[PDB]
Amino acid sequence: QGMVTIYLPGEQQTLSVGPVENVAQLVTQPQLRDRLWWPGALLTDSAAKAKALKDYQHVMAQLASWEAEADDDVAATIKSVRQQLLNLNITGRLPVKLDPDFVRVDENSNPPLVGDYTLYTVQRPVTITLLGAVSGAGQLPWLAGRSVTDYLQDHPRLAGADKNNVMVITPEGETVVAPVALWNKRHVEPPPGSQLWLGFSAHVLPEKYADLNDQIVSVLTQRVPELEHHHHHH
Repeated sequence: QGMVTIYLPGEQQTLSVGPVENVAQLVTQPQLRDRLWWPGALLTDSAAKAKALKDYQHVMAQLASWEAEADDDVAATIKSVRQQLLNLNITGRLPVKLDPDFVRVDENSNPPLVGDYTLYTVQRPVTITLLGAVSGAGQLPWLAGRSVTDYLQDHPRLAGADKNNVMVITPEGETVVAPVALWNKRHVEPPPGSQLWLGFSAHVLPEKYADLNDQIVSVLTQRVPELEHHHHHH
């Protein structure tokens, strides 16, 4: 059965839960259920971390190789994206839905827990994170009612940016496509703590790096930006 080490927000105190048989049992434990901000909670284990690290290093290596081969304007955009991604702390993340209030359909929607796990937690943020081929990347104040296109009014796009869409990645790791052109306009308001990823245009991406947007998104769905708490590294 599963043993879970829980890091409370700030990562300076832990709780221990287990043995637990499955996710539903974990999130309903009396010391957790009504205490944690579940959407931002991040469950992981050694295997998920190892895979995420491999995937991340692959993304960074592709970005470097492409940078060397690209036009100079595109290369400068790639360099910026690379720098935004350089200091991710890779934890991996299991794709389980933690919220106690979710309606679970199908037996497999309550995953068994076997072995050791780590649960990282955060409080609901008051910012969102903007990343990618966009100027002024970083944390932005979250504002009630503001759409993705509203946020982008103050963030010019960089050479080689996707002209059509932003990816919204919620704190749970779910992704929503957010149109940002006139022709495909669709109003989308990202919730507190989301990441907004603006990727590379299909036109600029060479075929050998075709999967690169999806690979980056997959990296981002496995991280919770606030966790980056570190003292002696960036």
